[PDB]
Amino acid sequence: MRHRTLSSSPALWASIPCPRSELRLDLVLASGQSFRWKEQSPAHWSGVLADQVWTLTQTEDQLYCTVYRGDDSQVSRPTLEELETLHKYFQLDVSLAQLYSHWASVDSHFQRVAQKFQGVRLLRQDPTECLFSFICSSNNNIARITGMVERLCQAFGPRLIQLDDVTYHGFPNLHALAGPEAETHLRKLGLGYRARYVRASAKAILEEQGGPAWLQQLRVAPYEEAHKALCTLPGVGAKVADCICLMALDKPQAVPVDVHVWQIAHRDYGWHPKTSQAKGPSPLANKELGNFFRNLWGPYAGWAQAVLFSADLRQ
Ligand SMILES: NCCc1c(-c2cccnc2)[nH]c2ccc(O)cc12
Ligand code: NI
Repeated sequence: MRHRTLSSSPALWASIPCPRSELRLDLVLASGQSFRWKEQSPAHWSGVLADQVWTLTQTEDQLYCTVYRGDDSQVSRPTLEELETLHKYFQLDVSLAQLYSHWASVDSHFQRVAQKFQGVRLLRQDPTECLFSFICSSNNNIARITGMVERLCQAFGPRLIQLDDVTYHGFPNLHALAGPEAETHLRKLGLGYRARYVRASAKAILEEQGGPAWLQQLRVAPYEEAHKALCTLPGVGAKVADCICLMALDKPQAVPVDVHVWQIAHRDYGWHPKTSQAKGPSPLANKELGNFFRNLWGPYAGWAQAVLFSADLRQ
């Protein structure tokens, strides 16, 4: 079986009304939110959503998708429920154009960036996948995380399907990452020190918190409670926790503060720590800077900063 194109097999694709100002696949799918999408052919993005593989492409006004179900399921267009899953994945109920104008109303820097970089929105990811992805993110770039995640999924998760030479796996369950040889194997897969955090966090969630239902509870808890709970996990501090809050636990106000956000705040906003005394990063000054951004942009500050990240990844 081959990766589909809109030309190859137009009968297997469905469409979701979606303007380019609401979503640009190319500024979202490989801009360091999910690490599981790859443009296997030009303008066609393939990756795994929940134990199914999808290919996505778009026109100026339409999002086209096709689904591969794997197990000798006779090929067919996406069902309604599968299309709802995708609609919810891209959080398309939320108007990005209205958010853009609201941020721009208070921020002339954002206003200039947003001209060129429209359609940057936040995926709504599976908490398990997002958590271990961002554990892998420490001192790491998107390309290297992407490989670590692909090798992790091939080694520990269920095979779904092969298309061309790419074999697609589901993200593993916690119990699979918690096992006695897991760290050893994960070091063999190139994760380094991060192998220890992966295994230890899997074991902590399972044994201390009662399994992945805990992550669903964090999704309904308040931002501040979810963040703090995540920071109890091995390898998860304020930055990683804010990533997971923003991207998987429905906390749009979470602003992950790292060196890159510091540089943006200083360079582009002229920000310096007020209350804090540190000239540079510190847990307190990092907290202060996240508060600065929420004060500026509002309850969707995490989405705003995502535009600036995506913008910066493009030269
Ligand atoms: N300030 C950037 C933090 C960050 C994001 C991110 C993407 C979109 C929204 N918010 C944060 N993705 C990453 C991937 C690797 C990495 O080393 C850092 C990041
Ligand atoms: Ni200065």
